[PDB]
Amino acid sequence: IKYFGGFNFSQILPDPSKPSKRSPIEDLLFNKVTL
Amino acid sequence: YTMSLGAENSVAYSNNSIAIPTNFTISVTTEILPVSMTKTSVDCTMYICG
Ligand SMILES: *[C@@H]1O[C@H](CO)[C@@H](O[C@@H]2O[C@H](CO)[C@@H](O)[C@H](O)[C@H]2NC(C)=O)[C@H](O)[C@H]1NC(C)=O
Ligand SMILES: *[C@@H]1O[C@H](CO)[C@@H](O[C@@H]2O[C@H](CO)[C@@H](O)[C@H](O)[C@H]2NC(C)=O)[C@H](O)[C@H]1NC(C)=O
Ligand SMILES: *[C@@H]1O[C@H](CO)[C@@H](O)[C@H](O)[C@H]1NC(C)=O
Repeated sequence: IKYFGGFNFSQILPDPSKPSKRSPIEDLLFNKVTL
Repeated sequence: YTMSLGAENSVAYSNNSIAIPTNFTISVTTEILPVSMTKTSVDCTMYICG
């Protein structure tokens, strides 16, 4: 359960839905960097 | 073996639960830091030329 007193953390917490266990912010950073 | 980061531990976070230490432990940890290197000086005409 993630009821942090009303503080929403889904943006930075890891998201298990995607195959890679990375947060939406981390995934945005990864896609924004081209190797 | 594949690298293992550490022991997976889960904290019983709740909306009314607090953990407070009843004791402590005076931990003394050592920390090493280099400060200076060996002081050297050369001379070409004797190094470069015999
Ligand atoms: C935390 O924020 C995320 C978005 O940053 C919320 O996810 C959105 O939820 C709305 C429903 O209100 C949907 O319409 C959006 O499509 C969702 N976006 C994403 C990226 O999932 C989430 O519901 C919020 N959770 C809490 C508990 O506040
Ligand atoms: C806090 O921890 C210390 C040890 O880290 C406890 O002191 C020990 O107490 C036991 C008795 O239960 C003795 O057998 C040990 O020899 C003690 N150790 C030392 C280093 O003195 C101390 O009792 C703990 N605090 C409380 C309130 O129990
Ligand atoms: C503590 O946890 C839940 C998390 O959603 C919180 O909403 C509620 O106040 C507490 N639990 C219940 C069901 O009372």
